[PDB]
Amino acid sequence: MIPEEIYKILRKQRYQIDGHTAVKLCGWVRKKMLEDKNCYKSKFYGIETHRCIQCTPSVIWCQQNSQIKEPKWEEPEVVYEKILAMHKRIIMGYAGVLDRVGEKKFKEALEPKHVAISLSGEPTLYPYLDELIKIFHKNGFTTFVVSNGILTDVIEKIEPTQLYISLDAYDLDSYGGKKEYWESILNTLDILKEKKRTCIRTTLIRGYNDDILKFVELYERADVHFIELKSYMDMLQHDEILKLAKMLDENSSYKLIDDSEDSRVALLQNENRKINPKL
Repeated sequence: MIPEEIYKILRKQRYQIDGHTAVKLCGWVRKKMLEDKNCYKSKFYGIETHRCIQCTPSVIWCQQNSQIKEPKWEEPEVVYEKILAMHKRIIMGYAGVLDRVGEKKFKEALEPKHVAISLSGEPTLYPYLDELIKIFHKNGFTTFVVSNGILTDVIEKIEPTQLYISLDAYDLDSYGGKKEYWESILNTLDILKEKKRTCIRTTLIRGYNDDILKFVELYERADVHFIELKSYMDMLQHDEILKLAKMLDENSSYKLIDDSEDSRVALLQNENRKINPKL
């Protein structure tokens, strides 16, 4: 169901695939199992690294960024089982190091508690996203979803534990891309303040996104809970990420509260809608 050329690029990325769905074990998972080390997910939000699933219901289908037409989306309950089963397979690999990992951590990994729907493509294109999220919630999972915000309608209804909107551009022109899309993204932004828990993530790149203060108008407009400034990976270095985070902090309502060198990412918090980043 996927061009053998794209596939070999995904497998090379350690992607597990099944139909229009994919899952990948966060590179930080081994570090947790063996070295007992935690990732920025554990640092920013209190999520158990080894009990987190990274996935996506739409592997290679996304509007912005493509000649491949959308597939026959499978029902939510089947997407759910495919994700859990694919994650299980990777975690099965740790069976051979049980004497290193320990039965406690292995058992905990065989029973994930969090799921990040941010692996690849645009999650909202999957028509049964909302039901899928509700299913994960029904089974004890907290949910994090990342979206380009183009499909305002789908966002307004989904109720994940945390919703992310990736906003790598600050205006019509800076946005390839089509202006109609950006017209949809703005509406979405205007509704975000209504949701339980939001965050805008921006991946900056030299001479491309650096002018951080350019986002302030939108960041203030969106009026979200958190801002995540991340180094795309000439790629910005942590200190450059921290400095930029400082400028933002001194020119908006969002204040710097955390960061993670290992992942080159800074977390800012809406001074007006302060919620604990810890789940």
